Amino acid sequence: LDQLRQEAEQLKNQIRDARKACADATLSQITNNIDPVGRIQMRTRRTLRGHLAKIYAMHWGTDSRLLVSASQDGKLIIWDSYTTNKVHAIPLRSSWVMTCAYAPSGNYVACGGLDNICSIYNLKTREGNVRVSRELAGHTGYLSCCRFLDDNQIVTSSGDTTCALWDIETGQQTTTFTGHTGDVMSLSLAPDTRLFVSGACDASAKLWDVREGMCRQTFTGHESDINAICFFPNGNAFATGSDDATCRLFDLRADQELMTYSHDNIICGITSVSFSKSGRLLLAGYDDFNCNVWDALKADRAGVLAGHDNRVSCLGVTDDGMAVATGSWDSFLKIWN
Amino acid sequence: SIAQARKLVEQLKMEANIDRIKVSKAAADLMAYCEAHAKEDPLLTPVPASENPFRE
Amino acid sequence: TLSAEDKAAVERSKMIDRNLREDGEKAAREVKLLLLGAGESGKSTIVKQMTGIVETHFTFKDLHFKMFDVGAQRSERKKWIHCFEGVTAIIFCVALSDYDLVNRMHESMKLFDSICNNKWFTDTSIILFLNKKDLFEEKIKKSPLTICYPEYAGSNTYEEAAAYIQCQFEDLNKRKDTKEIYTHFTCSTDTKNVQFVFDAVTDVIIKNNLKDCG
Amino acid sequence: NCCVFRDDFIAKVLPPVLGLEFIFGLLGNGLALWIFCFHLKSWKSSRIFLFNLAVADFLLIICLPFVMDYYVRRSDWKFGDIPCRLVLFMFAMNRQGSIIFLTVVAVDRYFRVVHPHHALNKISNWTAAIISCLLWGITVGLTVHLLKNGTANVCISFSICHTFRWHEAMFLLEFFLPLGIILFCSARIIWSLRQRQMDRHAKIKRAITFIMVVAIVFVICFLPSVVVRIHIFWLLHTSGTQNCEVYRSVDLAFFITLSFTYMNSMLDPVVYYFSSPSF
Amino acid sequence: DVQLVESGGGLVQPGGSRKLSCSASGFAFSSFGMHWVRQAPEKGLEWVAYISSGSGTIYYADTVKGRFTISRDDPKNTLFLQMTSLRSEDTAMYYCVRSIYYYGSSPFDFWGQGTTLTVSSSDIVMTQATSSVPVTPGESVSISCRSSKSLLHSNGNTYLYWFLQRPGQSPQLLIYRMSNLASGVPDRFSGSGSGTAFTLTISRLEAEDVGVYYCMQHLEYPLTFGAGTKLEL
Ligand SMILES: CC(C)n1nnc2cc(C(=O)O)ccc21
Repeated sequence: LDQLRQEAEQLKNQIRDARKACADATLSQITNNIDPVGRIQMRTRRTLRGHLAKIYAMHWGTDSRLLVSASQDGKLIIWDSYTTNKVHAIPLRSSWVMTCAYAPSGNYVACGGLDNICSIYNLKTREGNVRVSRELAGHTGYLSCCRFLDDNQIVTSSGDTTCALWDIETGQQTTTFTGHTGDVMSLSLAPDTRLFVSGACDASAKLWDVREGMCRQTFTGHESDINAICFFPNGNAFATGSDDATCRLFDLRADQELMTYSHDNIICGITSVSFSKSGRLLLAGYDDFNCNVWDALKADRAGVLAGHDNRVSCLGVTDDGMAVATGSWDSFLKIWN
Repeated sequence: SIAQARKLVEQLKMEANIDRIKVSKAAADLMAYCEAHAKEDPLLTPVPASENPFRE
Repeated sequence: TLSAEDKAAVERSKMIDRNLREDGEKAAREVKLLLLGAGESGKSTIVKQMTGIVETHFTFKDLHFKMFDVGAQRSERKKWIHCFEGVTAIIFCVALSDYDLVNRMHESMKLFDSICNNKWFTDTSIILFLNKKDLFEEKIKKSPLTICYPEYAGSNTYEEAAAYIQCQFEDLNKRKDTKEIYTHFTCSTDTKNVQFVFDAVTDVIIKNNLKDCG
Repeated sequence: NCCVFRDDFIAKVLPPVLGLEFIFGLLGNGLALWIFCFHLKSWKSSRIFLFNLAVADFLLIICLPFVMDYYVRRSDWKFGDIPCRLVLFMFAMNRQGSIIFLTVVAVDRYFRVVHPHHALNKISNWTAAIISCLLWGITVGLTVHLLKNGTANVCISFSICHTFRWHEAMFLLEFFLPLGIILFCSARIIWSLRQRQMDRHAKIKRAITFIMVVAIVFVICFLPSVVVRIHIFWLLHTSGTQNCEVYRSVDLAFFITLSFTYMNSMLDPVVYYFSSPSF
Repeated sequence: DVQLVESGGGLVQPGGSRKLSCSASGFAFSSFGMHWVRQAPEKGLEWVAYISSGSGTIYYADTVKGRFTISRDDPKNTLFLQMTSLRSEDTAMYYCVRSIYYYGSSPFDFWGQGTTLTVSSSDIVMTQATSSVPVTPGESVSISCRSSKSLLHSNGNTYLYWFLQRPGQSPQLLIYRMSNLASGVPDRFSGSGSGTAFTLTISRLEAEDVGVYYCMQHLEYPLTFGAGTKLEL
């Protein structure tokens, strides 16, 4: 009985020793000669209004012009970022929404949250109205994040400490990913789309495989819940935002942490993390009413996106890298540039 | 709990059997990618107001 | 300036804004009540007197109440509790008879300490509900309260404790300045529980109105 | 008719103190209007009405600098051919706006703390602006009607002449009705909030002192004008005119009362930082 | 299914009045703008009137300004056009067209069956020089419709639409915004061009594509249709 636990502990020690062996000059030693990105001043080009509650999620369409925002008001507004128009106002059934996702094709938006139901709304109906195409059920806990794969497969992360890949047409759990301990608070998909990483509240992140269906790698090094996660554009690294004010950028190939983006002036948690088009800049939705954008190669803070009157809950960067929407608990989106 | 322990041990073995590259090479690749694509980052280098869609 | 399509799109945006404003006004006219509990404590009884989130819409005295029974959640409370930052009250059912059962009142008191002192609810009143009065009286007659509260000294008869459990629930409120933990023994009461809820919610609404107004 | 007036030593000594009080009220009104710069975090119907009262104060607070025509001590006005014709309207506008907005805030408080679940307490901010503009229009209405330059001295004119026509009764009613509304609202607020429900909190106590202060300031500031006008009407009815020493003393008393009526401007910004989160 | 049926036709004496009504059926009428397009017994189409979503702003053609009245009844899901003082030239068969306007939408998506009416006895001038052109099946054809004003707005959109009408059939949309194919249309059709110069391109023209092809501006709201190019043989 205890022999299995002893073998597991020995394997964990061996893995830690192997990682230590692969360790070398840190990212600071490599990118020490690189010049700093310089001060980044960023103006609120647009300020979308219309929500009557706290925004909990946002996502940029593939066209980088349309974004869908979910708020505890119960509404799923689809904005037109260029002109601050509202294309649609979906009346979500359950007002407790905590995620949203814009399908790559632009024909679907997903919403979920405390209802434990992932609803797949439709946008290109012949009747000119948004009709719930399918309401996925099966998660025994609050839904945290959902992301479309191409158009029919959608992966979800819920509070039952499991991630699942669905089949929208069938409405059944095609593959279930298990192995986490705490609530899986956030999810992110690799650009290659055959891999994705999830950050659970047990202070650990895992590298899942959509195809075969098991945790390829396990990453640790945090000290609190991982409230957000995002892939590096090259699809070989990801960054996690913990509750201890520490964005950490890991690597898939080396299976190690590279930096710990921390500052003593920050003592508040993290809500969202997203890179830039090249990944040189890494944003972060700190809950102390502002978002701090840091250089992802020297860990130096390089600008502050202040201007929100409450906690910055959701943050996202466009596909072309022309803007960074930040949705705060104040009922206001805000597109920066 | 024996099945859970066996599953955890198998998962640990699977996650330890993977070959890991040197961290220096990964850092070099990251820096190279960032330098190569820094040209196409409007987020980093402020784009001219003519080409900025959010004029606003 | 704007082409025809752009003008019609702005028309659609104005219509969407009008619908959003109307629905927001309708929602604000309603009153939201989070309902916590220790589990089995008697939330069923009070919810009868009126997967995931189990809502309940009941109206009284031309006021639309919304009770969000959240006992079905099994995840960690710290992550989703901030969703209820805006509720005007927190009904908190507690099983009085459970003092000798298994020590469940210690768990209930721990939950009360977690909820009342939570950073998210520094200004939301707690409508404490003490029910199962008949069973509590029968048990108190059978056995004293020293099983769960050895520090108590008294005749160990009902109402001789002077709602001793109620006292221990009230003093658990650390921030007594910015909230009031209303208590009310929930017997059959001839449908007076809804009345107590109404007075408590009205008091909270008055406090909110005065706080907003200058 | 009028007999003009005399014995202006008091009107040359004390109204300077009135002007000093007006400058202090101007500072207070600037602090109250500073919400556009600092206290702009959130705007609600009560905040809208309080800012309206601040604007009504600031109108006279800036009209006092408009009283800068060099020498003015007792009866020596200059450069007022129309200037002071507008100044009189500005002063009447300030007084009427103060009265109307005091009544508005009192009624708003009554609705907020007596009928809590009422649609009026959740009026949209745009509706607040619309109703604010409506009240402003009513105030400019009355003011004009009541007012409708070179009379003897370049600027001296008021109701000293007794034209009867019972318009003085109209002005007295236009004062009493706000007083009745405010007294009724305050009494209902206190009685309901304290008797029916316990509400022993410090916040509740402070909100009680607000309405007490508002009622006291209103009565203390505006009752003397009402009583002196009533006395003037009674003297018009009894013995008529030409005993102008008596109405001269009455006019001196009315100037003294008017000193407090415009000291209401300096007393107004008390409410800000006496019952609202400020500083 | 979405279907638009309009009624209110029949012979009417000149100078009289007549009400024409459209009957919506299951396409969320209340959030759909509606147009009225007329077809002369031998000539091409011509815009008549328009009512926005929620009975908001409303426009008319110069030829029928004041004379005609258009109204909608959302609860009844029915669209009314009230005509007064019908003239001899007013004879035409009237089509009932829906259109929804938002980013990426497809205005003029569906066309009603049409109501035949007979009467007893700015303004960007689009042009279709080619009146007709025969073509054998399996070949590629190109129809050019030159405009008289720059249709490329500052937003980058080119507000040109292409409609194909089968013989004795209600016209249907083919391409909107000069490049975006309609939903359900075959991929053979393709539009291109530039400001003041457009040319629809169809490759491997199969059967059932013969008919009059119309081009349409949407910049200046007094819309104008093309003369219409017919495909034969
Ligand atoms: C400020 C200075 C010009 N001043 N002195 N007495 C005054 C009386 C009035 C008045 O009755 O409206 C206005 C201004 C007065």
